[PDB]
Amino acid sequence: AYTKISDVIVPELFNPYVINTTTQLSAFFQSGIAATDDELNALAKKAGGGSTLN
Amino acid sequence: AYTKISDVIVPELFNPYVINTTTQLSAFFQSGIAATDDELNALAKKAGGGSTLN
Repeated sequence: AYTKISDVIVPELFNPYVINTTTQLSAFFQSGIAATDDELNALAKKAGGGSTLN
Repeated sequence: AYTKISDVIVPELFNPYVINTTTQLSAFFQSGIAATDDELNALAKKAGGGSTLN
């Protein structure tokens, strides 16, 4: 009697993925530890092959 | 009284002469090598010392 929606095939859909982000915002900065200083930039380049420094 | 490169102490022209003549004269040699690694130079010449690098 009716074309009766119970019959015609019904498609589905999809859409492109999106990137979720798990979040705990991490700062705790600036603080210890911060503040580049010199001899630490002496360890930056060699030396600093283990295990010594002061 | 004299030219006195030691008594008026010219640091040039002396210490290198000492070390070289030391190497030639005393032996051993060889046996034992001459001119080992310079990581030892890092051992005496700073930095990296402390108790003896490998």
